Amino acid sequence: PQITLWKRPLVTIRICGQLKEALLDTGADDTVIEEMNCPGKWKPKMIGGIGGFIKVRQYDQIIIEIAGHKAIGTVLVGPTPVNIIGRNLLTQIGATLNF
Amino acid sequence: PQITLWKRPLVTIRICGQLKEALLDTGADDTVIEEMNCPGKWKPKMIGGIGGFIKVRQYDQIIIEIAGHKAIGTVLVGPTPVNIIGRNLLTQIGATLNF
Ligand SMILES: CC(C)CN(C[C@@H](O)[C@H](Cc1ccccc1)NC(=O)O[C@H]1CO[C@H]2OCC[C@H]21)S(=O)(=O)c1ccc(N)cc1
Repeated sequence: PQITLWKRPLVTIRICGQLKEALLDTGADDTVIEEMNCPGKWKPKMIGGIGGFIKVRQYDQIIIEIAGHKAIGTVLVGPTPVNIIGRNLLTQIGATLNF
Repeated sequence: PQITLWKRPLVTIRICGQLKEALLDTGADDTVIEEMNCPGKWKPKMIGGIGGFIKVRQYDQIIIEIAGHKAIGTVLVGPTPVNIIGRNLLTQIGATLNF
């Protein structure tokens, strides 16, 4: 599909058996998902943005379906205000920026 | 161009006569540029991102060239980690996400 940018580019995702809305985010290196009590091994990470850093849990090889497109990779879980699909999974679903 | 997302979507911008590097950021509502001298009046605003809120100077109707494409609109100037071109200007240069 083609997504214009008049509004936030939000899509439905499925992760850890849950449906969520998430932002397709070309400005995020990594994918960050709002706090959820998920299983699996993880490593502590800190990620920085506008305002400073938040502490997150890094899970590897997490399967996510993004707008019907399957992806598998690193998902960071923590107190983000919005669910963010970053470049690590955008590349896997064939997403480009065009102008 | 069509821009794939294996690398950060960094482009050269010209703002207030100065060349800068900026990130094309579909997850940003607003364009936020690092502290710099900008001519004219501005108003104090705050904006929030992943780590909390910062104070910025809002400059309106700023002419900015983005990867060779002209925009004129709002630029927030403040202590952002990265120069970000947000949707308020991505829409002006005809940028869409595609997959
Ligand atoms: C600042 C960017 C270089 C990086 N970020 C992605 C960015 O797209 C966030 C994504 C975002 C969006 C909303 C809330 C938090 C983070 N947007 C953002 O800070 O935009 C601000 C400027 O315009 C406003 O519109 C939305 C918030 C404001 S980030 O959220 O901090 C970020 C940093 C690291 C990773 N792995 C993932 C995301």
